[PDB]
Amino acid sequence: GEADCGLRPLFEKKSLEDKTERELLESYI
Amino acid sequence: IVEGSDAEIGMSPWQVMLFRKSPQELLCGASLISDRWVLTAAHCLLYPPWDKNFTENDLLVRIGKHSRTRYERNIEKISMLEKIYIHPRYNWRENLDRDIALMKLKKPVAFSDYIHPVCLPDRETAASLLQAGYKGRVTGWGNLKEGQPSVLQVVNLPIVERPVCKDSTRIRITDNMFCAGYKPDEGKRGDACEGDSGGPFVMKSPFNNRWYQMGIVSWGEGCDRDGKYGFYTHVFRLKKWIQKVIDQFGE
Amino acid sequence: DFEEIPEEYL
Ligand SMILES: COc1cc(C)c(S(=O)(=O)NC[C@@H](O)[C@H](Cc2ccccc2)NCc2cccc(Cl)c2)c(C)c1C
Ligand code: NA
Repeated sequence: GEADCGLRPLFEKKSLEDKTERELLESYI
Repeated sequence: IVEGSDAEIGMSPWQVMLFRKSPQELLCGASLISDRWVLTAAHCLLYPPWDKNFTENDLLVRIGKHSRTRYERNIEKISMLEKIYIHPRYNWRENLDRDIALMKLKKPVAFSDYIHPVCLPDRETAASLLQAGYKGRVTGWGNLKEGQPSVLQVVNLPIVERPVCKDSTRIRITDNMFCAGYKPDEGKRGDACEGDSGGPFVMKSPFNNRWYQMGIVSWGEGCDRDGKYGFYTHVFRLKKWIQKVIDQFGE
Repeated sequence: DFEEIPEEYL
């Protein structure tokens, strides 16, 4: 794929988390 | 999106609006997977039973958007289509098997804070994350109930066990689909709805912190009904076709 | 229903 894919400028690139991404992580048991 | 919430700014920078030229209207969602390729559902472009057969010139893609209706000056970019590619085995007659299509843009779109491609999964990311109970995220500007949103909506939904998907419907379910949504017992709700089709079902890899597009909003019977689930095109299963079209027709 | 987009795009 592309080198920078799936890394969001306003979130991952700046190390900010969106308000519900943690709901996804918590489901990956 | 039913029972979702407003997206944050820059939350889904790969989200694309499929926009009809005349009359000016939202057709579907879509996703940006490189500077010149946009992924969507075949049925957004081709559905003979309802006399839908768009050509390149019927359509625009609007990238970088948040508001549904507003022209987002200095933020969104609007792109014309060079070429449409519908999966040759898209089953519009029976069950929307292989509900996938690619659109090549006339020119590359410039990436920004609001415009950025999503990853496509490898076999291992799919094996690892496409599991019942695991949550993905669906975004779109589609209907709020089976009115319309001011801004991009977001909902997180769990992948559902395959026997449960099958038993929820009379439609024949194939290996190129998965379903997602909460059960009636589970006490949370949410679903895609009309206008959301062709948009992405994404998951954030806990391994490399990257968002992968695992599904494409494909179909449901109603929106947010109890005992029903939304059905998504299984993107990894169709990835050979994706690469074939891009290798062949990409520059 | 939608805000008119610039004419160039049409
Ligand atoms: C050809 O196979 C189908 C065709 C139609 C036309 C329908 S339907 O009953 O009309 N529902 C689909 C429709 O509501 C849309 C998708 C669509 C739109 C136009 C043409 C074809 C399909 N569903 C959007 C949606 C709602 C809730 C959840 C999700 Cl994931 C998607 C269904 C289920 C199947 C299997
Ligand atoms: Na549902």
